[PDB]
Amino acid sequence: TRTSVLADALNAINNAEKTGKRQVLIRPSSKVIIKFLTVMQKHGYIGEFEYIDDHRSGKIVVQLNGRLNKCGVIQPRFNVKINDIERWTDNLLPARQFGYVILTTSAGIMDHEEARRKHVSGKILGFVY
Amino acid sequence: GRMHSSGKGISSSALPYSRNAPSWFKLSSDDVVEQIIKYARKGLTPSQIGVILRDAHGVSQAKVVTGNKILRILKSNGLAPEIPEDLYYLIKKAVSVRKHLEKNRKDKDSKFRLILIESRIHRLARYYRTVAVLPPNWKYESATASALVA
Amino acid sequence: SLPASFDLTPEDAKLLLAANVHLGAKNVQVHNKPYVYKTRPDGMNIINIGKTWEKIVLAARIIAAVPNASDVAVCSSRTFGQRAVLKFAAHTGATAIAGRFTPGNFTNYITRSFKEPRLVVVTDPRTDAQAIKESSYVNIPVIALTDMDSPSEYVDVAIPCNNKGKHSIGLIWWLLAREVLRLRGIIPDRTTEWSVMPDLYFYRDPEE
Amino acid sequence: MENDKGQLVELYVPRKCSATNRIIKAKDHASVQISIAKVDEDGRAIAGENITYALSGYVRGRGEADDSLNRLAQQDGLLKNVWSYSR
Amino acid sequence: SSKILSENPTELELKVAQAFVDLESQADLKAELRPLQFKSIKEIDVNGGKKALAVFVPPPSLQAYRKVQTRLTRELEKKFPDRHVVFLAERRILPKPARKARKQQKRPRSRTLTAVHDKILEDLVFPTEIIGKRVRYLVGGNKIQKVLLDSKDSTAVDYKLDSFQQLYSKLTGKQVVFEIPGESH
Amino acid sequence: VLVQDLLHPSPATEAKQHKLKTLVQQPRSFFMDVKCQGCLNITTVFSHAQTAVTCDSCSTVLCTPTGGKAKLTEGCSFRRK
RNA sequence: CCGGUCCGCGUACUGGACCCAGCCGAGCCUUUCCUUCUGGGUAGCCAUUUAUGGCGAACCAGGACUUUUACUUUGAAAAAAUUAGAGUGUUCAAAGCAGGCCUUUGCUCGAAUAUAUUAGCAUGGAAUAAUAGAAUAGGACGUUAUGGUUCU
Ligand SMILES: [Mg+2]
Ligand SMILES: [Mg+2]
Ligand SMILES: [Mg+2]
Ligand SMILES: [Mg+2]
Ligand SMILES: [Mg+2]
Ligand SMILES: [Mg+2]
Ligand SMILES: [Mg+2]
Ligand SMILES: [Mg+2]
Ligand SMILES: [Zn+2]
Repeated sequence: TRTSVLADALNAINNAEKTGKRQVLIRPSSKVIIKFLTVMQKHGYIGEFEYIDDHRSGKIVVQLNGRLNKCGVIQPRFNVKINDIERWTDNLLPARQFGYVILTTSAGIMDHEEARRKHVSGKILGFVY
Repeated sequence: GRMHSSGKGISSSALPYSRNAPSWFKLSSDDVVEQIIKYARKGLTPSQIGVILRDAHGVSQAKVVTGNKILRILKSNGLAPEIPEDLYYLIKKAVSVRKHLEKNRKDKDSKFRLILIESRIHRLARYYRTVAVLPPNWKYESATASALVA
Repeated sequence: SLPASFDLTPEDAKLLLAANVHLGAKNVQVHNKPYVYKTRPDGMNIINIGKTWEKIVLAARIIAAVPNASDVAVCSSRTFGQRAVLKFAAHTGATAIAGRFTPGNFTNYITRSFKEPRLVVVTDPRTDAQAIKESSYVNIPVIALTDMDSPSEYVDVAIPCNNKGKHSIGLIWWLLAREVLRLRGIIPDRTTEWSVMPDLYFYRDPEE
Repeated sequence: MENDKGQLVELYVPRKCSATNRIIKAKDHASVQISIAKVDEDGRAIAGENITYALSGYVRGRGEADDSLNRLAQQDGLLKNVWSYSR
Repeated sequence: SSKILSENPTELELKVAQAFVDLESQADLKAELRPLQFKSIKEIDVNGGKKALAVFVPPPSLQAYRKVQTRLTRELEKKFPDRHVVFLAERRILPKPARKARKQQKRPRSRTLTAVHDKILEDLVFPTEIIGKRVRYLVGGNKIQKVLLDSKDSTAVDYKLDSFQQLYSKLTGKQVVFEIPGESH
Repeated sequence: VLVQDLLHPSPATEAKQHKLKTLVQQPRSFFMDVKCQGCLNITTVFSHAQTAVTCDSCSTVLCTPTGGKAKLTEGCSFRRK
């Protein structure tokens, strides 16, 4: 069955971005997907996206601008200590100067740079660069 | 999809976006309830009452008019069947296959199908016990199944 | 945008339909779907010649941007288009490639007719596949006259027209030649009748 | 890319595809650079004055270059009602 | 003043109730204005010189108002010129419980903030029905709702909608845009 | 097609899609007011009816269920509600 | 923003930012409050009889209750030796925890600090993932609502 809606959403985004499409349709939606997309939009990796209410899980249409190399989930959402964040960014990110590891912390969903700023840690959720 | 097959069919109903009654609907939330109880006493299951309502009375959804689902209304008026309808039809089909099997002992296909139906009964009956629809000691017995549905 | 003088005039629209330019192939690929107006009940697809006209105007503007007129190469492997491309080269100063295209003309620099065009214009992507294929090796943009069944691979500017018509091929080439000269200023304005007749650029059988 | 003192230590800031924003590599020989002449109000092509677009070899290989130019030229006014956003 | 279900009604509430004891004069709509009551009349100023008038009604009393609301608004708009009249029900919003909060009764969904804002968004356009809602997430960070209305009974609201957007913004703080995709146009 | 308005599909192409494959799934069925030829009595009948609906006055079958839409009997005229 | 000085990009130091924006917080209001309980204690209410009528939140200190977790922050704890690591001319070094001062009837920096990690303890937060609740109501509030039956 459908075990991770975030993985389905990011896979659809990756396939549309790799094929040069400037828009992609995502089904189903969720809060985690929307907040993950907001982080990507905040750093400029995607453009405006639109939520469609169908009295169900929902749908999302994302506009792609060609700056996205790869976004992906980490399944399962491993527990990450603050001292372990450095090891994760080395394995997943192309360099030490750009790219973000997305975490779900009790302070909210945020990138690894923001997580160090507010000194919080949670479970790893995905990445984008 | 299709727990007990290789099928991947997607045919199903598609509820309209609107959750309100159509403007042309004139029956009250009561008249539907007495209609449901009238049909329930004729022996119809909740599926059949809903089929008759849209087919002959224009009741697109009982929920958008009355506010409650069909089984919820019967349970509120003491008209809920003891066995849930879908579990009843699985047991009735299993009864029919078992009755056919004792007269056709070489029908190995019916033996295979009987295992599927009965496996489907146990998964559903186990679920109904966790949600306290069936008693915790409720168990499906092949020997005494004919009593429950016949 | 564009002056209204560049709009499709009724005279040219009469020419396009009388030359059966609007008849597109029975089967249309997904990339040419926007150019189909409606399918005719026999099976033929009707080409939206309004879109055809604008691509012609767009295509002529790209040709005019090439400094050396000889650097534009016009190609035709079909026999129906060989006369059209030869006269286009004479009028515009372009380099015509009629008939067989020698493989290696763009990549093999020791061949006899080794050319380095800044732009390649093709009558049909299917029968001129070799000319189109080598252009994708040396960074040559391609303008192609495409039918509804013509492939769109490595084609930047597609002129939607009937590739399998004796008069369709000649008319489109004549229209490009007239517009290129109008932009160059050879034709004084967009209303002056051109001396050349679309009968010239038409293939003639050995009978005559 | 520049150092701490601000000097551009980068050689060869590369071009990007007009359709997909991909970087056009130095040996991508299927990539082209379309140059389209500007036309004055007299209907004449203006000499040495062009609208320019670049397409990566990937877009051209899929056959989407034609549909991308239809969209790109219509947004810049080079075309009217030939490309439709809604399909 | 018996029409008002609130202690110390304002002068505007009395004037509105004064209209309420005048529309039953014609017997076509009289058999139903005796039981009708309201709790408050919130009024805000919208652009263009108009003023939005919000009538707050007990939620159980909402379905009684819905039977005569189409007529009743038209004469109330006549009695009070340059006034846009809407009828809203005073739904209650229960805060989301904290993790350490002492256990209370399970909060019904009708009392949630999402449901109530969706509910007032439904009472705003009463004569028409919503056929679809979309939410844009702009690059700036702000979010804008879009509500699509049915063309049936559109003439009752087609000249307003702008009053609704500012009124919805006043009550919730979020931005919404109303569009009727299927007009004749 | 690399660029396309997914939020505003053409309503013509939107109608050719399967009923579950639209932006918002929507039934293509409807309800009808059926006039039998014998008498005049409004009877609301589902388009894809599974029941042999009979009008109240005379016990005459109005429609016969099929694989898809129900088939109205001769002399019966329908109007979509 | 005097970069004088400190000790020549220097530029550390730091009088002076006037803070652009940005970043880490904290409260208040939007239908959004530990139900409390006992004082302090009573100050302003409802001051018509007050800190002689009825503002316990007007902040503490002494009581009463509490859906269960998982997770993550911080803290105490996890012996010394070993490891990493600050200092120190064992003639260098491996080491060691020594040592240094004008030459001393004596003066005098030290012998740091990190890491431990599953389990247990205390703690901030409440995203994520579970869990319980109001359905034959045997449901919630009445702060001072009216009785009755028991029990301390
Ligand atoms: Mg940005
Ligand atoms: Mg590795
Ligand atoms: Mg980084
Ligand atoms: Mg990047
Ligand atoms: Mg499936
Ligand atoms: Mg299975
Ligand atoms: Mg189903
Ligand atoms: Mg009267
Ligand atoms: Zn009849």
